[PDB]
Amino acid sequence: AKRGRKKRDRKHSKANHGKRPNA
Amino acid sequence: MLIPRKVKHRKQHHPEQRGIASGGTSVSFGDYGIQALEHAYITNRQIESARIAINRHIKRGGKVWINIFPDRPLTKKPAETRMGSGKGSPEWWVANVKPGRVLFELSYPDEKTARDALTRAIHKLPIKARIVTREE
Amino acid sequence: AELKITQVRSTIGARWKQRESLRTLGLKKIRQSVVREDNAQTRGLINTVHHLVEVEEVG
Amino acid sequence: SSSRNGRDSAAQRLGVKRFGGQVVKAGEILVRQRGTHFHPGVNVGRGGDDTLFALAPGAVEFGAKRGRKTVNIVPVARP
Amino acid sequence: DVRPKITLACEVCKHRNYITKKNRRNDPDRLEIKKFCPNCGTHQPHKES
RNA sequence: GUUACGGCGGUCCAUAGCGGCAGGGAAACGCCCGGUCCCAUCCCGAACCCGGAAGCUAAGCCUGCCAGCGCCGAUGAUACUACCCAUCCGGGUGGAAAAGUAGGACACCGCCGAACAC
RNA sequence: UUGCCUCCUAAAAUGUAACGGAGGCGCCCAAAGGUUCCCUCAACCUGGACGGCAAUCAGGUGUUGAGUGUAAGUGCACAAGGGAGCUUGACUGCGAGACGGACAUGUCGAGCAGGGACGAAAGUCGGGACUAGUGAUCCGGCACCUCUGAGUGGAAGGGGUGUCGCUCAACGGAUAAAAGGUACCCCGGGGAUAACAGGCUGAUCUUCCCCAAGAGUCCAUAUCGACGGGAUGGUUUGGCACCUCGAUGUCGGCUCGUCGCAUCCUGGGGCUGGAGCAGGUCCCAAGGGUUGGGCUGUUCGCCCAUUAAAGCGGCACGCG
RNA sequence: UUUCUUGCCGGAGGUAGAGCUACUGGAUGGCCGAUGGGCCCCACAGGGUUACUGACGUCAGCCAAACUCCGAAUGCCGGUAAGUCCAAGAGUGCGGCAGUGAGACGGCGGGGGAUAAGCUCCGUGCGUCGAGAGGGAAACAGCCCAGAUCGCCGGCUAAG
Repeated sequence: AKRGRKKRDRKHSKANHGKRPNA
Repeated sequence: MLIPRKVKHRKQHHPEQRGIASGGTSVSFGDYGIQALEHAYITNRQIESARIAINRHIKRGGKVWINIFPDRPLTKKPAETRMGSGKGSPEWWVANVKPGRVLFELSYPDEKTARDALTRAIHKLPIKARIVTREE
Repeated sequence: AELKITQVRSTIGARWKQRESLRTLGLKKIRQSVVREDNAQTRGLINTVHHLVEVEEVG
Repeated sequence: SSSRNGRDSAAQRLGVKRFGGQVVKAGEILVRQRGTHFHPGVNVGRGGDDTLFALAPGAVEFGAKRGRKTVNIVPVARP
Repeated sequence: DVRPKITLACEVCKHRNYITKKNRRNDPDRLEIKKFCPNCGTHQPHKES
């Protein structure tokens, strides 16, 4: 759970603009 | 419980949880009401729990209205079954609730008791909900 | 009037209509500028690619 | 445990084929439809399968008569 | 069966000119009907074969 | 040229309809009487024909007025939305929906025929 | 399940997938086709012996309702719906133009022959209200033909036209003709695809709150807590099929560990629902320890004798 | 220039939104007032009597994907002006010689799933990766900026 949560939430960065591959 | 006598189509697409409620957003029957603030598929079991909570808090007097009706069937496929092989059978009866929709209404002489009963109902509900009043 | 339209952003990630509006304006690279008439056609092109260009009124 | 559904006919590609203002030739199919959603107007015939076709050359126009949508052909002035 | 593909042939040119369905139960007897014989160049009575 | 007189025809076919109140017969539109005459009843001269003016505008017809029912119905706003901006929210530019009240409306023109005075 | 038709999904052109949601099919009609003409009640009253939810019926309006070969869009008192006549548009045989849709499919203007209706009146109306009601080619028939006729005076021995024969229903139809077993298996490949493990998810599972209804001899919260609600964790069963099928060895036991705390001693709070005590329930603070046997494949368990206790899990269900 | 972009013009839609007394399936009230059961007056004429099962109807109120009295925005089909001007390396037709017919994720609109999956299946003149280096996202195909012809002891910036 933690791994997916972190990988997903790191899209909430100014560089990514709320989007990342594979969420 | 609340279950439709019948539905024209028993396997329906999920109600679209979008936009604020366009109708039923004001207390039209009672003096106080519970206004939803988030989208949720409020099930007939949740409606039953909320109305029983309100009725048991107001005890003897008072009148309760349940504006939403759970007439939308959410289906569930049998447990431990793979994806495919058709759509599941109807499992839950839900009312598509949107923000601003008044779900329950209450008339009761005592304002504190009415608000406490509506608070009971809100705690039973799966969404953020506030106590609105007819007096605008 | 006259509009000086300078492409500030890139066509990478831009839609087909936006890229075609840019080339219709005459903009092929970032920071390229074109002086055009402030007519309805120019305003429509600017509206389509507004996020990709900066527009100034030529004195 | 299976689904009783899964069948469907071919899409019949109905609808308007020549819209308002389009210049058409005589005998050109204007509307593929089931029934008279549009009715044959002026210089427009109705096919056996409800296909509205132009009877004369001209430009397609859509009108309303007795509250019924109709497809007409307006003659085009010779150049 | 039921609705056989009967063949209508003319009486004069005796040409099997048409083929059409007919419910044998409702119309058991040979279907005599006026049709066009191209050989004769005119409408002639045709009956089932 | 005119009439509450006529038919024929008129619209993205109700702003025209429904209903209520009031009015008209010189000629038209009607109403109407008996089956010698074409014609018709899945039976019936009720619908279609014959002779009509002894009699009538009751109804249809049309005229005026009622916004009651229906109909139309803005501007504004909202919903929604194309594009754009925006880390989760949301916002900008453009477009933009029924109800209602404000409201509109008891419809809107040409051909020809009759009498009127010329 | 497989082909065709209708709808929704389908995101207001068209088209659009899923073992998505619903149904139909694949017939039927010689009078349910053509033409010409005409129509006219869905429901209250008065009633109409019997004959009320119904008669043969009569009126009014219900304003276009209503109902109407077979599911959507249409067709209405401009009737595609309901009756009637014709005698066979039962309009068939030769069919520029255009077209809509890969082949296949589908639309019709219009010209000619012959007719059918309507006729005075016009000269007007190409199967069914429309989309399903079907099967290519091959190969064979069967009728007709101004074709051919293997030297022909010549004929017999093939073609053209229109028609027939497939639940070829796996419905673009591999043969005219065909079911299985393989753990005795083999080979070519695949992590394109399953079993283990890993990964994502967390329905299930596991551990955790409330307006607390109620139970707890008196009392919601000492202990609990229904009806509902919200999450944690990733130890179960799953879902997915993302690494691995030119190999990532499985369960259990042994050996050796290491880590987490979701506590089986050491410290506390409440209950003192111990008024009190010996005891015990509940909730907050990993250093060590946490037995030996029997029956268990036994992952589980139960049992015997102890123990301060005989913890729960992760580590490829740690460790070949 | 038939392609494409923009403006304008003509056009058919039934989606988003709603609206439902506008249809097909629903919702708290009382109402002239249906079987009226029930008191019965004591008619088996005929009639109030309805504490309760509550007809049609009616009152503000609510939903739908296979509902629609309505109904956008976009998209699409045409016409017209231009713009793109050493043309897009455009569209079309005919011959090239193909490979491709395993896609991935992200944003939006959806189906299946539990409105879980880095799930699955669609749509998207949507993007990117595939086939894309460079900068930012610590690392990090698909996110953001930006499309690398080659050099430079140059300058300005993008996202950060």
